[PDB]
Amino acid sequence: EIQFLRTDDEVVLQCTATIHKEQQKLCLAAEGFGNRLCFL
Amino acid sequence: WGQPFRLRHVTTGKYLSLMEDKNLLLMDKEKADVKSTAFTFRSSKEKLDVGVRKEVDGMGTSEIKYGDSVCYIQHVDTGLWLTYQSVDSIQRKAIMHHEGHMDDGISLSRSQHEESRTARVIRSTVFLFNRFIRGLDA
Repeated sequence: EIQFLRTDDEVVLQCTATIHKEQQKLCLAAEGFGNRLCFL
Repeated sequence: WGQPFRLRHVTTGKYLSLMEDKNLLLMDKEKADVKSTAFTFRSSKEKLDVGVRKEVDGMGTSEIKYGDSVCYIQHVDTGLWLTYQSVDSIQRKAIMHHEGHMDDGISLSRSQHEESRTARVIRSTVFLFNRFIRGLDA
């Protein structure tokens, strides 16, 4: 049965990048203490 | 029970691994392989394998309980049960043996969020400051 997203749920944001014809899954990451910027 | 997982040391950033010499040694993130770094919990010491099970999508069932339950750590590939060297703060060295000892049960206690956050701030700071000291030395 199909599941739905709701509030207070914990998730990760995933993006796909194909560098030189190679699939790579990347997740949005950040180290909120001392580095406000986000990376992958 | 029997779920493969990795164990990370919070304040050092390294994963519990078994070297080829049959000894536990924390080793780095960039070289942390599933073969070297994978451990499981089993209900008791019997050698019957958990087998291949279909991995669920969700919580599943609450099986391993904090404190009340008793768990046994096991390396996935080798089947070497985790025990103590029994030789002598105690500094009792920890290795894995084929059968280990009778009192090889380990319970679990959940660290609170404040302690967990502080133990990560410590690791995030000791690395940046070690980077700064090395730049100043150069």
